[PDB]
Amino acid sequence: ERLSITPLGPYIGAQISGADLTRPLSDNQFEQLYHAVLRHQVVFLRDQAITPQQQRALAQRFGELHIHPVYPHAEGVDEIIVLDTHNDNPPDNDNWHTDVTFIETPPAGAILAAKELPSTGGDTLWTSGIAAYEALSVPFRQLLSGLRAEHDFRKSFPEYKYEHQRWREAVAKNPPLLHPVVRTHPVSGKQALFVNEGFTTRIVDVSEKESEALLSFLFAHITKPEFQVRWRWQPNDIAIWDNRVTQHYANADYLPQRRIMHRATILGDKPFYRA
Amino acid sequence: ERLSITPLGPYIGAQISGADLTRPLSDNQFEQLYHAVLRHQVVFLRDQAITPQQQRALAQRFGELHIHPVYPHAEGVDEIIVLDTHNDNPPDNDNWHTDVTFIETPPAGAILAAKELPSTGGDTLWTSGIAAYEALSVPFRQLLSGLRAEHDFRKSFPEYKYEHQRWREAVAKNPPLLHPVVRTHPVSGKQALFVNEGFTTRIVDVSEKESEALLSFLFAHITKPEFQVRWRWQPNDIAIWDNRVTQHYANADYLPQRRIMHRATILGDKPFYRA
Amino acid sequence: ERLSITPLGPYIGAQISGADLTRPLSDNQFEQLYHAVLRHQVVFLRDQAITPQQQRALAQRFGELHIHPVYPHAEGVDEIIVLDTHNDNPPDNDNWHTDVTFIETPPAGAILAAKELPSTGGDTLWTSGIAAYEALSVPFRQLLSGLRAEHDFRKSFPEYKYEHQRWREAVAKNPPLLHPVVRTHPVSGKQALFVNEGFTTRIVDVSEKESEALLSFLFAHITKPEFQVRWRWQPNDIAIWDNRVTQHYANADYLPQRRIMHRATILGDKPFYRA
Amino acid sequence: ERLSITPLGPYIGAQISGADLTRPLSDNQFEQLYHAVLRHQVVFLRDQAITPQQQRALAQRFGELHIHPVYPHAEGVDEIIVLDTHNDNPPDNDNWHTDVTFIETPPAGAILAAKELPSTGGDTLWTSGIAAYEALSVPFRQLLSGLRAEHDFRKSFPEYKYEHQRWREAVAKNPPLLHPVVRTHPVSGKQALFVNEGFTTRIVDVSEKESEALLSFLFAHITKPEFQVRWRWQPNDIAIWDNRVTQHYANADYLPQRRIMHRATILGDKPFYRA
Ligand SMILES: O=C(O)CCC(=O)C(=O)O
Ligand SMILES: O=C(O)CCC(=O)C(=O)O
Ligand SMILES: O=C(O)CCC(=O)C(=O)O
Ligand SMILES: O=C(O)CCC(=O)C(=O)O
Ligand SMILES: [Fe+3]
Ligand SMILES: [Fe+3]
Ligand SMILES: [Fe+3]
Ligand SMILES: [Fe+3]
Repeated sequence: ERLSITPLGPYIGAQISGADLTRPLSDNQFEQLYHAVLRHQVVFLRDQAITPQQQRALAQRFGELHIHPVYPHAEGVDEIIVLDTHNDNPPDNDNWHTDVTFIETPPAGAILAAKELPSTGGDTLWTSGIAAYEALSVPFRQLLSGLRAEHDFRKSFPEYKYEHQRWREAVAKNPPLLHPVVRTHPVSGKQALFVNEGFTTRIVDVSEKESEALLSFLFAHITKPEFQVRWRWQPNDIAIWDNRVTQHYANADYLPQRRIMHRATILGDKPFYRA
Repeated sequence: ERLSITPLGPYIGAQISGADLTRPLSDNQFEQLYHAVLRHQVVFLRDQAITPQQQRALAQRFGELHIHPVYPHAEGVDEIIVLDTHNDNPPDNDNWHTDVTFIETPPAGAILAAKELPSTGGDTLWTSGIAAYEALSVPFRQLLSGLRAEHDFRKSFPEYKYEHQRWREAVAKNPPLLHPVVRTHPVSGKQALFVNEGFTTRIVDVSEKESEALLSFLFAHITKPEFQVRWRWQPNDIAIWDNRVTQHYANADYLPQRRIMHRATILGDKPFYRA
Repeated sequence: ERLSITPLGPYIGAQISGADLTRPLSDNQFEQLYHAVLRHQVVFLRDQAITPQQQRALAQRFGELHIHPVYPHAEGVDEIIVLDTHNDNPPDNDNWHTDVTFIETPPAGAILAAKELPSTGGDTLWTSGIAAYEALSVPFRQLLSGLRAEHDFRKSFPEYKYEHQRWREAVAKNPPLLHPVVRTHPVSGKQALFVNEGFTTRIVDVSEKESEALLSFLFAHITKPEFQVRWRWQPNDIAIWDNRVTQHYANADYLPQRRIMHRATILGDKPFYRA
Repeated sequence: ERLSITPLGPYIGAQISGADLTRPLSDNQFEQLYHAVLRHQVVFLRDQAITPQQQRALAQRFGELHIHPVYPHAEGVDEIIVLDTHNDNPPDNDNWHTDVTFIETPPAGAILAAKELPSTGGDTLWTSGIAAYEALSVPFRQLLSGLRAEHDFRKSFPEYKYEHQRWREAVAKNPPLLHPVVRTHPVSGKQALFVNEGFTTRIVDVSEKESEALLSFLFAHITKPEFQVRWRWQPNDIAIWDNRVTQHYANADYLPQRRIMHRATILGDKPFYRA
């Protein structure tokens, strides 16, 4: 059956209702949804009181999962990450990032389930790498197309906040590596900016002051409201996004209330650039 | 009768339904609403198919109106400003500003009516001057409390875009003047940042490079998502805000579709700072 | 006879003694000097108690002169500009600029004569556009090579500081125009950065935030000490420079003492870029 | 006998001749010199073909010496540091720093001896913390007076450039610590800026974006030419400076030529602020 899809902007975002998440999706609906997650870069679904297991299953429909090397997992589902924030574990996601770009093959998508929410706050926003690229002048597209930038797990997971033995672990297992500044989408083939303030440390193909100037420019550029969507969470909301051409930011303005979110993280392939 | 008020965040924003705008508000509802516009800094109401006259009336319940010296007005209601954007008149409000801070006595509030909308886009966001102030470190509050900054109608209404005779008019009638960087709310008495990128040119109480550094800092600070609310417009939506402790930004991402918004602008008193 | 030429750095600057400025230079010495002004971008000569007339003559050996539309001239020599600074006329040259880049055909050189000096201070420095270009990464050279930037006499000669009738004059006679960001030297053929904070307002071939980011980068880059020379003035010192591949800055740290400098300004041809 | 002292600017720098460094200084000359190093913040002496031992002796006249935990020392004089730069050891001092501010009690002075020089280049400049402070607007002086900033040996001696065992050594022995942003001179009692890009990581008494904005401002401010002096080195030149109210920068523009400089480093007391 036809899914109802309501775009939330000209670029990024859409809201859908057609699924009973509780129930496996009919091949047919899965490819309406799959295609919606690509056309819009994020999609929101409401009233989906799923379990971790059921969430992991739906993620798998997209591809193999990735296990976070730091974050805690659900009960007996190590593929679904638990984000339980509160005073004893303050939220660290109020910063524009793309998930896990510190691995060779950063995730193609993730599925967020709103399990337990505070009165208000906790909004999460997404910014389009496609729309930001399209917003660059040609000479800037030509400048950035082909540069490579270093991503460092350590920039968003510093030593001092950690255990220190299990942190070192994840470090030696995740050294800084390079991804293209401008990423060509493996499916749509659309060009998109692919740096993120959370993990991108420097554009290695220019001088240091040069990199510094380009990144300050870029870490502000992706911040333009036109490039975004903002979601006001509600319990059992589901969020699904294309992590290869977006960044997102999760507001830290609800403490000391508690907030619980489950995430399924889907492995992607190796980001590249083509002309 | 009790108005239903739903907060959209811990700081700024709320949505209300209780009014039949078509109809004058009962003293009682007007002061629930009035108080809502103060507690939250912006409030949104839906399904309010009012006319310009009816909008002007509701504005008057708040205070005397101000007439814009540039923008066109409605039919036979010069107090309600018309914003009809499209290819022949591209939108100029995609920039964080506070309305009319280029006058001695910048408006205390405005009422926006969504008359004609495009498929999507056109979102308008608001940022809290109160929340941004509270987010500054003490030494920064002490640094900014007491400084004065110059506001220049010309910064957001440059000559080249204009008529040139009626532009000069509005210029000689609106010279650059000073307002406090930190404004004390005339009613709540709450402290709030009061510079805006649209009209603030320089903090006159420091050196030039100093002002420049503080403003770059401030024009980015107020941009923090936690300080904001974002509204996805729908026809006959009404927006009402406290223009003395907020800024707002209206997305330019709908051309060549047309978009029509009516505004009532309410005169405020003279901004001040107190400790 | 052979001129003694002492380089003051690997890039920019040199000091020479061989001339009796009082006396016209022998074709032969003029082309040692001419070539020195090109190899080094600035050259300094000491103990040259020349007159305005004698200075104008030497300038002419380089080419036609240009008359400044604002600055006062010498006695009966309108080609030599007088810079008499003091409390009643505070110095405005403490800012990195290239002289008269607000005309189509900005000067190829200038000759500065130190007529009357204060106890200390008043140092003037020069920065190499060649060395700064060579310091850019390749992708940056490729980005900047071919862009054009607007120069505006008004940016360094604002209305408020002025007469207002003779200022308007010079404005209508000198509208903003474009020069290449990277200039190819008409003689050496060397590539050099060619923006200057004094007159460059925006790089017109990119977006506004983009231009803004590149110029902030560039207005700081040319500031790197390696790219420069600093001259501690002495009475009857002569300074001669290649204004097409340098910028300079004159310290404002001698008031209320008086300081008098004479300048001859030599017209250049039209700046271009080639590969 | 009276030393000849020639100021090189209104603020910072002076050149002196009166000493036969080879020979111990007469109490009387030492206090002319001592006082010159304080009035001017740096002093330069030429034609002083001293040995390391003789240099260490002169340093001692100022106070106890400090031994660098990284840099190599002279023959049998561990108090005098050797800076032998060339292709196999490229220069790392082309960056504005104050020496050893990563210890509780950063040096009050240092004495630099130019042992072996390249054809040109290698200029070293000094910037006045006093003049930079005096250049801040009052509200900025009030903002910065009393803040504290963290200094980190690691910022200018990163792991990757190192041995790694002797580097760790110097790290565990030199953890990040705090100094006042505005330092009161222990003798003159003059107020001076006391952050340096080489070691200052963050102003701990404000927010992170705030610190970041103040430091970007400060790391550029101290760069104003008026605040400085630039020395063109000559063999057997001696440089002596007050490391508690200055920063300096040593040009990296002479490779592959070799350059040898000896330094004596004098321990200071604990920096403080007073009003
Ligand atoms: O907590 C949220 O709303 C999103 C957190 C986040 O960035 C993530 O799960 O990747
Ligand atoms: O058009 C909008 O959505 C708001 C425009 C604006 O800034 C205003 O009416 O003040
Ligand atoms: O006064 C000086 O030392 C130089 C002033 C200047 O910029 C000029 O004459 O072009
Ligand atoms: O090598 C120089 O000229 C100075 C190097 C430096 O910063 C130092 O010795 O402290
Ligand atoms: Fe995330
Ligand atoms: Fe507005
Ligand atoms: Fe000049
Ligand atoms: Fe040093």
